[PDB]
Amino acid sequence: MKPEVEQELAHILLTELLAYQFASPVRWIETQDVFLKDFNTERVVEIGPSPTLAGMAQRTLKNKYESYDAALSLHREILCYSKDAKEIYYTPDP
Amino acid sequence: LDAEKVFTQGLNILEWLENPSNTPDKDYLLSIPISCPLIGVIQLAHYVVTAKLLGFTPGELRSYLKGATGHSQGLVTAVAIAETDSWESFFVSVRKAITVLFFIGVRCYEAYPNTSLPPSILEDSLENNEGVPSPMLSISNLTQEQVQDYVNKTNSHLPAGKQVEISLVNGAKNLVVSGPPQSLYGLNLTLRKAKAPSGLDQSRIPFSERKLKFSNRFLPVASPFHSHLLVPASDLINKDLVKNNVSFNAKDIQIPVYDTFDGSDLRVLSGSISERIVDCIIRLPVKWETTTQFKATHILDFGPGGASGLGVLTHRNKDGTGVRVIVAG
Amino acid sequence: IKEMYWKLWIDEPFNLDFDPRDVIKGKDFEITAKEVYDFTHAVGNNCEDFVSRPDRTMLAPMDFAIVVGWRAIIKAIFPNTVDGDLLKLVHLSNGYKMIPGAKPLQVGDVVSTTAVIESVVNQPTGKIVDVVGTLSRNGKPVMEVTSSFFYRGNYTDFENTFQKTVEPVYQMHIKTSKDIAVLRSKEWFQLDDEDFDLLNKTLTFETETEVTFKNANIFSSVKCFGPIKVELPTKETVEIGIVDYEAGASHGNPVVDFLKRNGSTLEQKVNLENPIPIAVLDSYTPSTNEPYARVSGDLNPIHVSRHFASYANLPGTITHGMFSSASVRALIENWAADSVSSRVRGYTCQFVDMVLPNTALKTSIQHVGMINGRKLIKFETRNEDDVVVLTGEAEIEQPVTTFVFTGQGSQEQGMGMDLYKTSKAAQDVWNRADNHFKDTYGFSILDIVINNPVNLTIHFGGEKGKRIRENYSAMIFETIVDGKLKTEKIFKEINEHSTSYTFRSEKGLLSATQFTQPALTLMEKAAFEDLKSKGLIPADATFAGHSLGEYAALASLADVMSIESLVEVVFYRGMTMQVAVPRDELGRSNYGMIAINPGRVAASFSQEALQYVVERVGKRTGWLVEIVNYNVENQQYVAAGDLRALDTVTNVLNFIKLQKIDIIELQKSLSLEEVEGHLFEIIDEASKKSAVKPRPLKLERGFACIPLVGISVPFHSTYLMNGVKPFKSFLKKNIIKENVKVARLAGKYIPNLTAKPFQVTKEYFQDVYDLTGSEPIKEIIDNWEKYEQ
Repeated sequence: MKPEVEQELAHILLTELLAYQFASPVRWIETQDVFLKDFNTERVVEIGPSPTLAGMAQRTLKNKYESYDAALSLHREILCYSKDAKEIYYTPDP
Repeated sequence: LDAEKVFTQGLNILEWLENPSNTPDKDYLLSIPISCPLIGVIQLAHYVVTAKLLGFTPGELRSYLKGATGHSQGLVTAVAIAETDSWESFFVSVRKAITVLFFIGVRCYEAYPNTSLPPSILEDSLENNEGVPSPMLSISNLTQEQVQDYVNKTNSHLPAGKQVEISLVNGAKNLVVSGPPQSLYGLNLTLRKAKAPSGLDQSRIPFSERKLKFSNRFLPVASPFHSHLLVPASDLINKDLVKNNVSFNAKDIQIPVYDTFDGSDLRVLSGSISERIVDCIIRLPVKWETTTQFKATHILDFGPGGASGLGVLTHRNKDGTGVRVIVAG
Repeated sequence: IKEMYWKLWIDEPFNLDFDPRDVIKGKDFEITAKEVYDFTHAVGNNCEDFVSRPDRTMLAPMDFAIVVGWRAIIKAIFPNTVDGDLLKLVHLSNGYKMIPGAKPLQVGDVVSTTAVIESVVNQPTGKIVDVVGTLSRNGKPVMEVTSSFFYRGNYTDFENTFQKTVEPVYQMHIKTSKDIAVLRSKEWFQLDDEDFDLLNKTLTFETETEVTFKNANIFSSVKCFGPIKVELPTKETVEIGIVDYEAGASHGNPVVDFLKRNGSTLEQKVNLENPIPIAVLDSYTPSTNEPYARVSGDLNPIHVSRHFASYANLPGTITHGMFSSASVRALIENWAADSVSSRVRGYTCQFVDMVLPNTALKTSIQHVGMINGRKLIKFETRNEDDVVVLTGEAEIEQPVTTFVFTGQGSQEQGMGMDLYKTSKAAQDVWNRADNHFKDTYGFSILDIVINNPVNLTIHFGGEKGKRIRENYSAMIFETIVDGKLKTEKIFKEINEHSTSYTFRSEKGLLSATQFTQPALTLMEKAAFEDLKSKGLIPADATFAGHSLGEYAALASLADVMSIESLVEVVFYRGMTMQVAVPRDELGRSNYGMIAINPGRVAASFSQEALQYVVERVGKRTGWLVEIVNYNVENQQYVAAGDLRALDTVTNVLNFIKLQKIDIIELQKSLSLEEVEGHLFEIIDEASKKSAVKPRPLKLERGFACIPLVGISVPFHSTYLMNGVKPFKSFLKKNIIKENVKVARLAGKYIPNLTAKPFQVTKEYFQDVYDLTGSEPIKEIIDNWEKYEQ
């Protein structure tokens, strides 16, 4: 595929994905399952003013990934920008 | 052929015995190529003081044994004792013992060599009073049926060539799991969940609502013995012993030597005894309770460790049956 | 001397008569488990990635590049025209850099080498030769080796000398019309279109300078070229111009002088506040250097032979520097990269001093800074006499990272105004958006966020004010309601003869949808831009946003929209979620949404169980209710529709808990498809109990369900599939084709619609069409043969 065409399509799709999102259910289980299993995300950084989606990841781990996270010794860091600046910016206290 | 590659700090033992300075670090000494054959020697040696300080020939000491057997690699010194006759033809038995223990520790180091732990892991295990990880994890106070659950959990997720298995069944509630130190660190985390603090005090709680108290502790070894990881070595060792001319014939072994898997006598087998003993250390598990199923008033433990050794474990398995374990070393 | 070193290093006929300016090529070298074994044992790299294991591919360490690259890299110090006493040679620096993309070296691979000599300069105290090797497999670059050698002596050979440096990137803000005239002065400022407007644009000069010599001080030729780029409103840069300075005799490069004064440097390496100690580690050098020499092919006799060491005035057979490089990078790989070879991504080593066999080296290791969200790790190695021996740095990939962007509800007064005080990057985001709002819609989004105003009046006085009123009058809502689309113009109370419009809230405006939506989307975009500024954002980060997050995330990690276009879309969105529902009384709607916790009703009750109960209560009643946010498994869902049909569900659930019927025991086990009857009973008693109440009915809580307060619209539902065709045609104005970088989305963006990493394939469009039924999508699937241009 030509990059000029691939660009045209990516645009169409990206515009339709955002149009309907509005008016179709937020599928945030099937999401967390993609980034916690299919990518084995080690740090998940919540950029927000309060730690909602962090709490939701902590609980999606504690439910259906407690065994996986041991058997793969897959230590996972969940960080909210508001609460855990020091672990994101690498500025530990002396 | 490629043996010099494996002995990086050499194998000049006479030099190490004179000068404690020129002795390598413990970690090198523990590597199976040097530790395997040198444990053989330690046992054969303890056996010899025993014979000479009684004034017996090694065949005469053997004639007063009813049977002999060994845990893990100890099974080789056992079958070498069973052959011996006079002080002249002793050194042809000792050649056979330590040649086999050499090719086990050489061809098994090649098949699954120890590599660097992620230091994250090493530091996690040391702040939770678990050991330094190793390929052999020991679990006190948990039935073989309880442990085999926690490994079916852990081996659900892992792929084939990273899986753990029960290797030694030492007691009713004294098991050892063998596999990749990563994988056995996986298992250890799964256990920290289930286990309850040793300072909890459940004397106030009805019995059958109490949390399981149990100790999980890494061994000091360097290979995963009695595992599927060492199977590649099995074929190579059998061929490296037909070269160096090292069979054990059934006729030559004059006492029952007790196989470490069944408990059956090794003198009975149709095939090679040399072959079997390799599979009993490489592949197959160790069912101590069922190999030590003979009856006898007295048990000599020649092996290494002393009070921390096999003898004192064998004492607990048959406390009250009227069997005295002597720690001969 | 060179006839000897050629027999030991190179394997060709002996010919010193080739140009340094030419491109040296190596043999096609095939990596093999044998050589990676021997190499790793010679350096003490006991990292698992390099060991043969069952059901796994054996990697080669990046150190192993020099093994592949030697024949070629060293062949660059041999030509007649770079004369040098090879016994007096000193390897100063060596560097590896993985080209971004390509995976590390495997054990199957066949690696083509090409070395090029970059820079031969006579310094006062000797001659420096900078070389660059490029390792390529399957005709793609994999990594670059950058070795610099140094022939000690006295050279006056300036005819055979040259230096290509790559200058730091210089940034000019063009404020005035003299700035533009000073730049048009310069002959060397070529532009593709000379009519291009430069005013208030930001320019970046990406410049390399080739330079032949006459003496130490006077260049016999200067060249300084490479592209001029302008920052767009997305922060993407684009080539507008060329630099094209040439010259004969010159005492300097006037371009780089001009840009040092007038511009400012774009340093990629950002330092942490204070360095972070990682380790202080102890390595020995090996007693013999015959092992390393065998595997590498550095048969330099000074390392192995007491006579050559003495003839070259060294303190003995010295350790290969290239061993001390590898040794130390095996400790970087083990502590900093926690034994993941693939994380260590570039490595650079200066050889300060010499080290004899059986020395004991303390190497300190520190995390000093960040660079494109690779960690930057300065080390230094000392011998027993506390003398520095190696120094260097590593670029180490941060662990695999996902960014998740919070949606609405979390909003607070003062949010991210901490960052606004401190961060230059955050300031630029707010200030940029607050000027856009002030000028198009007559309010400051900062004021709203900083001090929650209860009321906010816009006035439409003066000429500026009439422009601001046209901007509210133009805002429509092209709804698809009825057979024929109907356009319900937002702000009906705004006509030619308005002078004011007032935004009412009860509590504060920052809780109204149309102000909250931007205040979130900024606060985030700012936080993010402050991170990106500090170099804390992995190139290969996955990103995802809950609902509104989707926008903040696509602004932040794919620069799809400008800051200005973003806050437009999001403000129009929040406005198009106020017209969307009828509110006859005042602002009260007969719609809402509740947060169900299936755990609390019954331990058995879960998925496939809510998706019946809620689907029936609506198939039965005819009152639109749906599940809208699937959040946590069997612990957090959100259902949204008719306040009536919600009040049935919070009752139907509070019945099943207190009634304590376990669904599965009577789902299929007892009676199969009769349950519809059991359920229709439980509905019709609570259904027509909540069809007789004060119209916009006070929705009460329960053990399973909590009601979300101040949420009067059912978004993420089919209700407002009707209000979409407007919004879709609105986006196609603020989101442009040119500003979509496919590379920055594909694999990385996880939509909310289709929780599947964004791809551009027939498969993915098909899966979208199945959850949408859009014609612009279906017509693409139909003629998927635009693959041919």
